[PDB]
Amino acid sequence: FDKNKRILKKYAKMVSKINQIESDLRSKKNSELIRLSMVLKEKVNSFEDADEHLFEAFALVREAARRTLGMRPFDVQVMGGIALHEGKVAEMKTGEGKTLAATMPIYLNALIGKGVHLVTVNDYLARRDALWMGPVYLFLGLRVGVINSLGKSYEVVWKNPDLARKAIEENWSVWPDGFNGEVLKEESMNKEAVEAFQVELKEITRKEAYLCDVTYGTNNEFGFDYLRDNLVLDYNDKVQRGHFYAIVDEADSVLIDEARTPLIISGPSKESPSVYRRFAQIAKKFVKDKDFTVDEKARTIILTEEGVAKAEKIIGVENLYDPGNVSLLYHLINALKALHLFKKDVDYVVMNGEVIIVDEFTGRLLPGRRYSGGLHQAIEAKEGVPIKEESITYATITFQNYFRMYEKLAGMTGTAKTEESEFVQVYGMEVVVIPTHKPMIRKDHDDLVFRTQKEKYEKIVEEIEKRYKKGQPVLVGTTSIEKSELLSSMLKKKGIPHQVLNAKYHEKEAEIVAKAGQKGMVTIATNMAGRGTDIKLGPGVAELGGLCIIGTERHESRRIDNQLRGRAGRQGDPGESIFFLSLEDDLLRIFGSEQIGKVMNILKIEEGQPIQHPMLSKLIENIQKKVEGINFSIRKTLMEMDDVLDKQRRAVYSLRDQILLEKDYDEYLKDIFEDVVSTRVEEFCSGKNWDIESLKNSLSFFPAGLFDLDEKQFSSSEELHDYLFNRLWEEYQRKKQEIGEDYRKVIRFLMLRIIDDHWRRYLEEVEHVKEAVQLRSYGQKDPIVEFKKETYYMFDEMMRRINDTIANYVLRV
Ligand SMILES: Nc1ncnc2c1ncn2[C@@H]1O[C@H](COP(=O)(O)OP(=O)(O)O)[C@@H](O)[C@H]1O
Ligand SMILES: [Mg+2]
Repeated sequence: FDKNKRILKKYAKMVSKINQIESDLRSKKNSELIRLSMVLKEKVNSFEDADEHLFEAFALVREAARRTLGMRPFDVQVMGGIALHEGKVAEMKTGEGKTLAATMPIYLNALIGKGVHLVTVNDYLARRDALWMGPVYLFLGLRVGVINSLGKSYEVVWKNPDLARKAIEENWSVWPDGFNGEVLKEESMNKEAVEAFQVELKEITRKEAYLCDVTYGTNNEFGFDYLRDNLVLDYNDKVQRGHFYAIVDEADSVLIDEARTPLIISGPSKESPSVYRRFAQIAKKFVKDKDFTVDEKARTIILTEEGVAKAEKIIGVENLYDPGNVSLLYHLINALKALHLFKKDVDYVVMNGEVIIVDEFTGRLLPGRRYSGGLHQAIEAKEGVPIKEESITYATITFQNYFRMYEKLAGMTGTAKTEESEFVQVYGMEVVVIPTHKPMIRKDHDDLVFRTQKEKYEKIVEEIEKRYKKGQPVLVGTTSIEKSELLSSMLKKKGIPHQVLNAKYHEKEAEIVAKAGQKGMVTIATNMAGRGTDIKLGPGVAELGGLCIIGTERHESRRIDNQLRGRAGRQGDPGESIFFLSLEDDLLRIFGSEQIGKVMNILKIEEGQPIQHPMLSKLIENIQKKVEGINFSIRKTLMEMDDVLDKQRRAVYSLRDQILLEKDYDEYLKDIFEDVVSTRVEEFCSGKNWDIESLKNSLSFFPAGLFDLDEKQFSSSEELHDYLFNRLWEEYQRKKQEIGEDYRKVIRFLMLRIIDDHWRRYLEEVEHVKEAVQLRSYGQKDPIVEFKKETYYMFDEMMRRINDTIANYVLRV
């Protein structure tokens, strides 16, 4: 059946019922309305409870909006609101009222007391939307938070707290009593009340911005907060309170487009080359097999008791294995290993002062990149010259995997339907195409395809001239600054005044509004500049045919084109739209230039002119649609792999969180201590095996001696396990005794260190394998199976190394 019809049919009924309420509430006094919000706040405490009072809630919001901003939400805006509350992507054409529309569901689900996240694309839109919708929220007793870069969090407050109360106390409104239109007039609204409900920004802390009933921010910042939140050493330095309900504004932009590059926290090379080189020779003095042992089984180097001492005396620090000197320790291992374990031409080469190697000879030209963990820098230090800046990665996550954390996800755009597949396969969200408020009368012309770019751009500038002379305003869309700068040359060599836009949003939206709509105004916008800022038509301009959209080229995704296009018709406004193409454009270059090119020659054309026909326009659509196909498939494979990683990341973070919150590590240590002994017992001394020389060889990292193994009188493997563990756990207790109660903290710190360390090194390593599988999977274990299985082995090793590193640190300190 038709989902969009059934769903919509239901919404209609609902919106209808919300209308009957209005007559009950429009009569109420400002204090009565606030009292109702209070009753609702205590009545609505879960999702079940939210749908119960959704009628009352949505209606109340409407009124507060009619009295607070002068805007009375349209039926459609109430429709979209519901589609948000239901965890779907409400497709509402641009200039429809999404901002306001979102206010109703936001308010409703915000009464649960777990917070509500509104994500946009940038700072402006985050800050702007807040201040713009703030009064309504404040009026109903909600605290509105806002999160921007760099270290910026604010709280929308009344501009004149005293003045707002007069307006509530007394029954002030912006919308005069008795007006019964769908739209108030800027000319006729009680300025006494507009000025009363003015809102401004108040600098607050990050943590607090989230403790607000709702939180407005950028997709970037919400995610960054989460990653940072997993770099803490105190569960109290977190600035988030879980992930409850998030409405993603500009869904297609955040959840698909901005979402293809994974969110990263990159830093700079911590240590200096001076120290590497200083360790490059500190490492030439450690006598192999005395101060340490290498068992590249392969492949690690592990010190002995003579080596910990040399270094300690040498460095010289009281304790090598202590919380402060781990950097030192760590540095020593890289330098000690580099030349004692990578040799020379096995398989790296120093040619031209650059080290490069292997890869089993496909060939050694992996330049390709440097080794993980700062080992590479250690090699150059060894070879003589010279060390290069490295960039460490502390945390990563993709947007898909992030917004997936939220209990209820929701989004809204004017461009969602064409990509329903994606919202459903990635975020599990349906698209509900909300009808427009007023009829949509914008004339979308068939595309103009030219032979050559020169001809494309030359005939584009004729259009600008031709429409400018007429008085009709023009918004020209480009895809690079390069292309925007070029147009600007052309335009001014024929003396045509105009505005160019790219990326400083607070300012650009400022003119985008006055500029596109106002008579005889030309504006060039790069990459959807002035996004989200509504363009109102100027006086006399509607008769001219309204704003005229020019696409300098079609994008690889019809979405992006419909984003520029939707900018013109508006609320049944008149507007025009045309896309220029050339057989040399990338999209065309990618597909059908020649198939088109020939039809061009065959027909009476081409004169230096363009070919235009519905069937061609339609052809471009299919071709452009097919180019999206191949992308999404490609992209989805990457996604699957990203997910495979994400699952590990969760386990780690979830653990990190527990370590953060555990005051007693008695049980956790037992789990580590046992896994330390169990694995070494089950492989060396079990089934057909009873090799001990090798057992204590593997456990040699610990301080000799818990090494009282040579008095061997083991009857069975269970005795050995239980025993090995004993001397381990006894030591732990013997050590709980002296450090006293400051020990829980010391451990905690060490655990986080080790786990972060290994996590960051793991990720670096994993990347190589990601690419390894990607390129070499052909032809072809579904790349995921290779990756899932290979990534597994690696993670399993990481857990082993973490345990040994943890078990070993708590005992030596
Ligand atoms: N309910 C309403 N009543 C009157 N005007 C509205 C209403 N909703 C939106 N507008 C007008 O539309 C413009 C805002 O559109 P916007 O909410 O930014 O669209 P979208 O959210 O689809 O991008 C504003 O200039 C505002 O004057
Ligand atoms: Mg918007």
